[PDB]
Amino acid sequence: ARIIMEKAVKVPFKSVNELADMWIEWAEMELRNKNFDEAVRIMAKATQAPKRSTVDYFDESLSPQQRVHKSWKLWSFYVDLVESTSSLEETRKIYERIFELRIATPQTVVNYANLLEEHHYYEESFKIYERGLDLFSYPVAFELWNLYLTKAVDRKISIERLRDLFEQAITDCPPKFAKVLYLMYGNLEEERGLARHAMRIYERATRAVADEDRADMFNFYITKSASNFGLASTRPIYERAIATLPDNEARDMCLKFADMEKRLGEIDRARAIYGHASQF
Amino acid sequence: PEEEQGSSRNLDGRRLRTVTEAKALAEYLAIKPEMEKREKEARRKRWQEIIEMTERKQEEIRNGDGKWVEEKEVMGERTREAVMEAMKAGAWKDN
Amino acid sequence: PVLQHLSLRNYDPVTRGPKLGFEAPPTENLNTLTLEEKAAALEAEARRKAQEEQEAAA
Amino acid sequence: EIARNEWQRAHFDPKKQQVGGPSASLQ
Amino acid sequence: SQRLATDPSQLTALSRKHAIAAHKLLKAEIEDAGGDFERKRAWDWTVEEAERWD
Repeated sequence: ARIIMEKAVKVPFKSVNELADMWIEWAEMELRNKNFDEAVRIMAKATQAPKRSTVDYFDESLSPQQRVHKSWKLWSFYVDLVESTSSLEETRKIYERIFELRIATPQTVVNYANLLEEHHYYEESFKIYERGLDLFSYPVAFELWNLYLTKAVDRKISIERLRDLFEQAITDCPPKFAKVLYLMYGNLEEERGLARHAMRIYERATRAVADEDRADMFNFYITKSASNFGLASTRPIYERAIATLPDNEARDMCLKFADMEKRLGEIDRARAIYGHASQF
Repeated sequence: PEEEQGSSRNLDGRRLRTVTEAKALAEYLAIKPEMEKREKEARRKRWQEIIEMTERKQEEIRNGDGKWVEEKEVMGERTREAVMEAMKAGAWKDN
Repeated sequence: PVLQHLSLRNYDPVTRGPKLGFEAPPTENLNTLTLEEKAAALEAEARRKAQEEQEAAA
Repeated sequence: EIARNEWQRAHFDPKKQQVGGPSASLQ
Repeated sequence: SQRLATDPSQLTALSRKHAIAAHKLLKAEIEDAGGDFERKRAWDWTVEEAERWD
């Protein structure tokens, strides 16, 4: 059985999927007649490769023996096998080898970080999230940012460290995710910092959200500024919104501004706002 | 004639081409959502049918002539006739 | 023995391959709220409180 | 090239070189 | 016969049309249910693929 798998490997199969299936068949055979160390060393022989190999997986010009080392079936099987039948350091080495081979996936970043968090290495989990965050650029780094920012806020690391994380996401957030990120930056700033800082965060948010969410973000800013401060302090937000927004948005915000000023009692100011909106 | 004089004006100072284009844009706004839906499920049904053709060819491969079959039938009846003439003439030479 | 000696985190045994995040995101396996489920709760609370405040004034 | 160009000039043929939805609402 | 008719090149070709049309369909129900198809695929892009796309 050992030598028959050996020459099975030596057969140049027609597909890397076929060679993958034979290697995992050898591992499954040993795992059936349980030889866990032998199965691990068989997967190591399977996934043996140079340190800085970049063989194309879909290259139908090199041998499948050459290009099954970058097969993601073998590596998923191998890392789960080492996780179940070995220790954290060995599983961690397999994960680092996947990351070096550059077949890592955001799923794998989250799985690696979850393994370290279940073994209660929260800072190592944060480090793995940072590594995935500079491996994937933005629109996948947002998925990583979702999970990382919730876990970091729950872990309650230093406020300057959390501020640095939120600026790091905000650096090149697309507007679509900038709404969410700026809302949570303001929420963290309210629960653990100062409301003036939260207000300036919301002002940057109103500048940097998408055109679809800009009126919504202005209304969020106005409601939170009215809660945390005065309506006289929500006046300049109204002025900026009706100066910057598109036509329908400016009409609606002028109507809200005039209603607020009438409620405060400035009938002449409400008349001026109504005249401006009448022009538009 | 209005098409010829589209740049001329009404009594209320409006161009006849603008009257025509306002009516046409009114019709377009009335018709646009339902034809958007029509082309949407047209795409859905069309490439669903393309899919269904692909699995019917897949099933045809999965489960895999006339001169052939009547040649088989005619040699069968001829072999039977040979059998009857063989034991009518007494051709027992088996071993 | 295979399904009890594998960790079943990255490997999918019924498909004999890696587990796909297209079908089963790890956000399902989480025990907490993501940033978008959170902050969407904040948007819902904000619009609820704004409607309550305007109807209270009216 | 000069010889070939002179050949083409001598053999030039002028006859051979001679010949050379949406709706109004959508608009 | 019928594989002398269906030379497997046509079978691989019709498999390719099956794959691309099923891809269109799957995308269609993903944005019909309201999920983000590109975020759901973002859970599965590799590092090498992501660098090439960038």
